[PDB]
Amino acid sequence: AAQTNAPWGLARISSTSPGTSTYYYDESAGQGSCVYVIDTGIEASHPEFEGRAQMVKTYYYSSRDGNGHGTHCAGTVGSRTYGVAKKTQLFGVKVLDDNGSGQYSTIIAGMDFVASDKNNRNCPKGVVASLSLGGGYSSSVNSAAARLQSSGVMVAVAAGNNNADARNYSPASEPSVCTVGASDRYDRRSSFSNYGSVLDIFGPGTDILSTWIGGSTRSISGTSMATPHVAGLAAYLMTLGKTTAASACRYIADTANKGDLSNIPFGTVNLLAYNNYQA
Repeated sequence: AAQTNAPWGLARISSTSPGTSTYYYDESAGQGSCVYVIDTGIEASHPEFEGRAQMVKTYYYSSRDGNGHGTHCAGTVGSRTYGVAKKTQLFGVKVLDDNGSGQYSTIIAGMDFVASDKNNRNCPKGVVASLSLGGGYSSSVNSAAARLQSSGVMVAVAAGNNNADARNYSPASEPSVCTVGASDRYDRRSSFSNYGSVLDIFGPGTDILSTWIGGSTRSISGTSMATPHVAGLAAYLMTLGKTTAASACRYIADTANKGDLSNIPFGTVNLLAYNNYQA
């Protein structure tokens, strides 16, 4: 399948070259997979989600996304226009308040929630969790991410936006999950992207158009935007049967575009997520 005039990041993940605008992908489109977006919530009524999104958990007075961040990330995973995996099922877990903040204890609870809650959902092709959040190093936060991954969920986490070594941030620094840095449309490391040996992969993160609250759209930047590209890619590849939750991060690294990014610090992987789709 081909989506013309796609957001640059979708085009990038199906291309061996920057500078194109059509997204190419197998029509299975992540059908039968599920992606949990652990964030500020999801505006599930947005026409872009086509009834495939739902809130399953909140730790606050509402499950609605009063911020937009979680809706934007969910849109990059799986919205019809802005999403990588256009037929996946999206489940929202609101661990961040409407200012985008959350306590680590709440975030940990939300990760353990997903590890159990997947047993209440139908995801025959597999389960992914997208965590566009983080703060300073916490062994307890890393352990929660490691548990979620061990339970059979492909965990993708943002590297962080400090232009610093991600070893000092959590859950970015957890070795067993997939830690995602950000790139721009010219294949440069995004100016804010964290780096370091704990990163596994880069995805598009600068000037990413996606869904927003109020039934709207907007373009924003962050490792928060790169992470759902990788989460959606994992769901798509799991639906194709090419990999599993336990092996998807390694598979994505194996099949990435290699050595094509600029301003990658020595010791950080130079790998850009790629779907390897041949029409």
